[PDB]
Amino acid sequence: EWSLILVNRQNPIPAQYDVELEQLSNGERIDIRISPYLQDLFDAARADGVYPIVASGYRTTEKQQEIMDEKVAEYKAKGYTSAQAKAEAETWVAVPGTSEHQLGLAVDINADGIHSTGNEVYRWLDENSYRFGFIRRYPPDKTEITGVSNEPWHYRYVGIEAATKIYHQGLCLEEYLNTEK
Ligand SMILES: [Zn+2]
Repeated sequence: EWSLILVNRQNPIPAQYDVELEQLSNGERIDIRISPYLQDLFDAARADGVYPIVASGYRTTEKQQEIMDEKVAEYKAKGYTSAQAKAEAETWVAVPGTSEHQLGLAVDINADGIHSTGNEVYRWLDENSYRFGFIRRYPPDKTEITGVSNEPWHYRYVGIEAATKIYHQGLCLEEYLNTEK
């Protein structure tokens, strides 16, 4: 199924992967197929007094490289050699071609700041996102399977059916897909 595509360090985005993008009010772009589900999610959060924003949706190859390089630089400044910094940065930011952001199926969701804090939004997403087809992609108890640190902002659309099962069983996407055989 299209919404269950696996992208990670071992599963690059296919060459010639087509995505039709829609622009949100803030200029971030998403796969048009997830648009109503993301809108429903945001509508529900706001009905609960929780006010999120899409900090980052779709990214081009060059954008992903720039974000990765900026993370490498942050490590270099904290006392890592370039090689150490690259390896450490990858636990947060994927090498170009291996980010879900390049699918259009992932959004980094933050708080608006003024009505909600980060932790309020992250908590609401953790407890509710699956009802709209999104999963907390990189949970803190699955870093040894996903290869990614706790990123409570990063939500991936898989569809309501899969998201609900993933949530109830406490899985990451890799486990879910493996268990489907
Ligand atoms: Zn992200």
